[PDB]
Amino acid sequence: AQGLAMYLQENGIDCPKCKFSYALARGGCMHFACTQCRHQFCSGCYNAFYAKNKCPEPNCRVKKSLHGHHPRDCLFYLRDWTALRLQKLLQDNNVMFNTEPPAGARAVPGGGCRVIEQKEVPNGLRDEACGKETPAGYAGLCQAHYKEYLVSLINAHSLDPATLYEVEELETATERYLHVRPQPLAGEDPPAYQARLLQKLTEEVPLGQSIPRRR
Amino acid sequence: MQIFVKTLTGKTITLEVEPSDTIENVKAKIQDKEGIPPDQQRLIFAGKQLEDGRTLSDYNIQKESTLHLVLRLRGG
Ligand SMILES: [Zn+2]
Ligand SMILES: [Zn+2]
Ligand SMILES: [Zn+2]
Ligand SMILES: [Zn+2]
Repeated sequence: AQGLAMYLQENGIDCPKCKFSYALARGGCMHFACTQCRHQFCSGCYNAFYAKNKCPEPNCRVKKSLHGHHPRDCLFYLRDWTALRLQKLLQDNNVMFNTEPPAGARAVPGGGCRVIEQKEVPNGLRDEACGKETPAGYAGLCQAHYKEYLVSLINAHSLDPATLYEVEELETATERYLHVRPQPLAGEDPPAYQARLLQKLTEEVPLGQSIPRRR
Repeated sequence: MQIFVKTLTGKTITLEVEPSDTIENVKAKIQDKEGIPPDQQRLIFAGKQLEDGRTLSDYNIQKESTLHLVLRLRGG
């Protein structure tokens, strides 16, 4: 139950540029801006957010937008997975996770998800429970927040989402990070082609460098 | 700001956007996450066909809005 209590409690967030420490207020998007040095970064992977036409990386296909470049294990990508497949990554690696609410849990005022958000109310902000529908087996969280929780475990244990990619996802990933559209070489059958891509991806493209890990 | 894109299959993805993002930019993000070329993408919002040169704010597309993705098919 250790993993969930940590996700639920109030978390820190640190600017990767100036290192000022904050308390994370949930409810906004993944784009953060430091109030101390104005640096823009992703809460999921701590990589920078560039203004349009400011990105230094070459062969950038989204150069004309505000964007950052996120690694394959950032929440930016993993939030699109089903809860089932995120659970699989954890199960394949023998990481326990919660499916039921905490032991002696306290009831939530209205209904729905217990995750406290700083919400936008008329003429300001207000702390309040998520309140979205909580499916059975989602530990008392809503769909999106439950996935966030599973992703925190996945990141903490340095698990590679690529072990679960279908060949199409490998090709999409190869093109994103190596800028080449891959294809089967002659004589290569589909199982060999898939395995080749998973191996080339593993060894050339590391998981998030700035995602905090456990030991 | 976050928005959703769903296909008729029911598969839904979440994109990070700003209101100033062009429709072209949004197709480029879908390509990044899904591998689908922009030339094969048709996006619809509230029944309106979204045109490449316009922005999300042109169509009054707010936070948490859902766009619909339909693939395009062209003859040889
Ligand atoms: Zn800072
Ligand atoms: Zn990120
Ligand atoms: Zn870039
Ligand atoms: Zn929630």
